[PDB]
Amino acid sequence: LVPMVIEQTSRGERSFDIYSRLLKERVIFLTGQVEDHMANLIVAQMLFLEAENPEKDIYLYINSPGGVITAGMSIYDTMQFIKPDVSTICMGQAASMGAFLLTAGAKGKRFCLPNSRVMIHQPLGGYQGQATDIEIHAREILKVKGRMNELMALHTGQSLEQIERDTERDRFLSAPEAVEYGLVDSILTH
Amino acid sequence: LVPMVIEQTSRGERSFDIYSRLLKERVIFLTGQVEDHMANLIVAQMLFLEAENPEKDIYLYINSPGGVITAGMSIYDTMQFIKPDVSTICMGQAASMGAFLLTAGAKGKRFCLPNSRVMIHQPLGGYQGQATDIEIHAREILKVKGRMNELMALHTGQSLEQIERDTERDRFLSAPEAVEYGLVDSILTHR
Amino acid sequence: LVPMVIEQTSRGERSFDIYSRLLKERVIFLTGQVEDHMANLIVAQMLFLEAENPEKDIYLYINSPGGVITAGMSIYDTMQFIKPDVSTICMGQAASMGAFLLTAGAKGKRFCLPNSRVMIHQPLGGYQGQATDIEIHAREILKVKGRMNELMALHTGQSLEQIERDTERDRFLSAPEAVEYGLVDSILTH
Amino acid sequence: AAVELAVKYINDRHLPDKAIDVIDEAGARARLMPVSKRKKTVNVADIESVVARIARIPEKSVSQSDRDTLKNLGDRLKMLVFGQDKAIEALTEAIKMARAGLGHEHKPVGSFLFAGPTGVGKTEVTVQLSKALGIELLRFDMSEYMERHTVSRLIGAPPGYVGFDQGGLLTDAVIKHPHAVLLLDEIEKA
Ligand SMILES: Nc1ncnc2c1ncn2[C@@H]1O[C@H](COP(=O)(O)OP(=O)(O)OP(O)(O)=S)[C@@H](O)[C@H]1O
Repeated sequence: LVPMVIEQTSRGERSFDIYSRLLKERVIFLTGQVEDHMANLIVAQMLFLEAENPEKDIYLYINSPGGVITAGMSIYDTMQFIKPDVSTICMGQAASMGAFLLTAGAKGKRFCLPNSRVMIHQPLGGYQGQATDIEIHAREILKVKGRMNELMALHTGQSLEQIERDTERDRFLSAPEAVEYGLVDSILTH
Repeated sequence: LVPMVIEQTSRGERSFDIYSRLLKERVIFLTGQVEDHMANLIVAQMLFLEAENPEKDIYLYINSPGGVITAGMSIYDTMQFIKPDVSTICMGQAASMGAFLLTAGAKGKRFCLPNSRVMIHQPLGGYQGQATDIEIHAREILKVKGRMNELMALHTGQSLEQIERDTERDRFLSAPEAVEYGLVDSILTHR
Repeated sequence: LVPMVIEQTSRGERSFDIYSRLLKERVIFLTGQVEDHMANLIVAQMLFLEAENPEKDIYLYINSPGGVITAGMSIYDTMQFIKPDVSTICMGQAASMGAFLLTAGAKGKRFCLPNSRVMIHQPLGGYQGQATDIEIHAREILKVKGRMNELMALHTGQSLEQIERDTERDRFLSAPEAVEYGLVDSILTH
Repeated sequence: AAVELAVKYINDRHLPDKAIDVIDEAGARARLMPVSKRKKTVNVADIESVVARIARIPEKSVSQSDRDTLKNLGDRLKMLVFGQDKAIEALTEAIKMARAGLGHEHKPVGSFLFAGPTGVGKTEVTVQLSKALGIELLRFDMSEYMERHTVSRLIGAPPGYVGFDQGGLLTDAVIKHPHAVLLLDEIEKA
């Protein structure tokens, strides 16, 4: 159940869901494992907000533990295309795709909470079967990692060699240390 | 099975759920194990209420038996970031996240009920796999525990060493005992 | 499905649910096993009614087979704190946290139906783990057990020693016996 | 001055006859009032007296007399009201702005929306402004005009429907006192 909040208007009060009223204020929330339906839902919200206002920033709260990589790419390609800068405020955990989504955020508007934690590791698409088919599948995952790492380094600016070395094994970064690494430009506290 | 209540507001009468009406008065309800899904509702309510009236103080009931550390922290950071003082009343039960969020309320505004039971234990996490991966994961759980004790000390005011001794093993604090510890303040008991 | 009832109001006809219509008359239904979510719902109904008219008396009907002791304590604390006298009508059955909340009702307004059957037993909680953990959890069950006897003896008016011996083993009390025991002031009369 | 003042204040009568009435009355009063003064000339002062008396108003229609009150309108108002001093400046300046003859001919003297929490004393400022400016007071409450069919009570019901004969209280009161101050309490509820 979602609480219904009335939004005062000159015509009169109209009841709306808590998420609905937040969307009216350019606030979009993200949570749960990334899914095609979930990714497409956040995509429709981004497009509607851009048409409503093409300048005001659209907030994007990421509190997800990671999900399918392919689903996440749709969100990333929709965020870059839209003219308004996305404010990727990380309010909690941020797995591989979680880190990728917040890093895609426009520079100068990315914020992080004091006690948030961003976990970055490599993608895992392990499949078992005939060696012939695995070759193409094996080639594909590296290409996504290379493409993601290339785009990731473009946003952050760190050396590609260092990023792959670190991303080979699971890495945990604190909110203070995250800004040092360049994941988030600033921290929001007050 | 959520009852409906009629609000005799100016120019009309509107029906809203029992939970929704209380949200109009800045009374958020936290119930059940904490998770990424339920946390978004509390965070959404806090942000929505701030826009409506930053001067007014938000309220927060805690009736949770535990939850996820990651999702719990989101409520803690959001609570502190919002200008409004967030009261922290505990109804029925408290836990690691219930007690961590209970002590984060503005000093003086936080209160506790007579029969509330507060349970404060260290974060528990389990990981399996390659030995090297567990070592990296092992460091993370230790750091999370360190971040919890220091933040808890700031509100409660107790030394880090004292809380660590109690936190290392399962602990239980009665409502009167909790006041001496500093987790909460006693209820007004005035009618 | 829940039937819908119409209210005769001068302004216009107002639709209502069977539960919501009775809620408008300060009537609460504590039906089903005691649970965190269901208990929290009852707490909100009590506060709502208190604000509307603290002078009026809030009615509570307890027909439940018992449940989580911790969740029930929430109902007990709010009931005393709220000025409205929380009448307690036990319909059909009562169990752990059913009888405790039945006795907790304001004196002079507690009642039991003629065929209602009460049941009072010691809390049954078990913990598994290392020996050190069982020692702390076991002690907590001793504290709450004693806390219920003390509060039950207060409303009931019986001696502390009598309650401990009776509560040690499950006891079923008929509605006439309940009046003698002290859990309710009198039985409802037509 | 006589012709201009009669149209501005004596709305009931037409210009050709009412104007002569003022001139005729001023001649009789200009001759009777002097006691050894021998003020044969008829200045603007005599015109103000007769128009006021025949218009049934408390000396409002006078020239060079209002300027004395306008000079210290806020001062004499501050002695009957305590607080909201900043509001007095906004209200008194707009009044003087309109009275200076620079306003618009197809708009009222001034439209204001007093906004403050209940009990501040906006009604007191109006009940004292009318006595100061020598104008009547019109008081209406929009709480009774929140329905769809009640809106016609202000302008009047249409022909062939209930409520047509007496007319509308708003237009009737305005025609009776075209110089009064219109007060509408709780306009937002309308
Ligand atoms: N600032 C004030 N100075 C002097 N008397 C005041 C003041 N405020 C209120 N009063 C007195 O209190 C009386 C009752 O207040 P009301 O005039 O009924 O208030 P109100 O008009 O409903 O309030 P608002 O804020 O304008 S909606 C007034 O008529 C005055 O006699």
